[PDB]
Amino acid sequence: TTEIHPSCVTRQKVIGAGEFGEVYKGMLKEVPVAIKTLKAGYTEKQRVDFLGEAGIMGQFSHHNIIRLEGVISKYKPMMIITEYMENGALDKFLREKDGEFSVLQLVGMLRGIAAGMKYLANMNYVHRDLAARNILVNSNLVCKVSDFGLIPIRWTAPEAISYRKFTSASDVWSFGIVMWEVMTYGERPYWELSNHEVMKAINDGFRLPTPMDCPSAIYQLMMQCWQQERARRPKFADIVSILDKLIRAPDSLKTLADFDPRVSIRL
Ligand SMILES: Nc1ncnc2c1ncn2[C@@H]1O[C@H](COP(=O)(O)OP(=O)(O)NP(=O)(O)O)[C@@H](O)[C@H]1O
Repeated sequence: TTEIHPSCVTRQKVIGAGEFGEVYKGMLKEVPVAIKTLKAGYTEKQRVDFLGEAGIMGQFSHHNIIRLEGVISKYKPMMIITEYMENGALDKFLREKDGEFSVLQLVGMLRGIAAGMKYLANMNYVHRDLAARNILVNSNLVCKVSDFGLIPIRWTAPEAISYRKFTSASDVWSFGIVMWEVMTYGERPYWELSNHEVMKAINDGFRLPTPMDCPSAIYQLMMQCWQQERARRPKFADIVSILDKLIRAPDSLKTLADFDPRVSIRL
């Protein structure tokens, strides 16, 4: 990891909060950055988790993984400094830009996420918390995986819920949910079903229905991510390959899955 002197960092505005305190947008010496702090009194576990998050991110170098600019560890408060992503979290971004993108742009988002996830899985990093809220978006529409460190039911594979088995294949299940989030512009998975109702439906064999205006190939792919049997799910390499081929022959995306309407309008 690279150590940054505190005089090079200007915190400008609070943009959130997390397990360690405040998250800021600021400037680094001149580039915009996100800044997470850890204030005095932190416990040993907090310090281990905080610097461990920076340590994890420092091991990665990929277009679709948030870049670590550096850390402040020699001075207090300690800081993790990452590249600033101008459009913020993908979940909120989609909901605030409903219907504004082409299908090709949405599928390109998913290809980027999948490439980041393929890299993580091949680096032997299991994310455990993959969801549109944990992906960030820049001014080139590039989606990058965030949320690293040492989890809601409706994003999580059945084996991870049932017996705590988190692997790259449970991340594939989560990626299928992310596909559904992207293609619906941030709809809430399973709508108002409770967590227990979601698990019951999944065990009964039910799956999320196709989004409106969704390419058939894209819905088929998300359905395969939701195989109950972990070994039958695609690997991230398979997902990247398929998405690449669909993007390279974009007419393949014009064939849409049938949408099941909830409402009848007779005229
Ligand atoms: N690099 C970044 N660029 C732009 N926004 C960021 C960046 N990193 C974090 N944020 C935003 O900062 C806020 C909280 O940071 P986040 O990484 O989500 O921490 P968290 O502990 O997960 N907080 P929450 O998600 O609120 O529990 C959210 O708006 C994040 O999307």
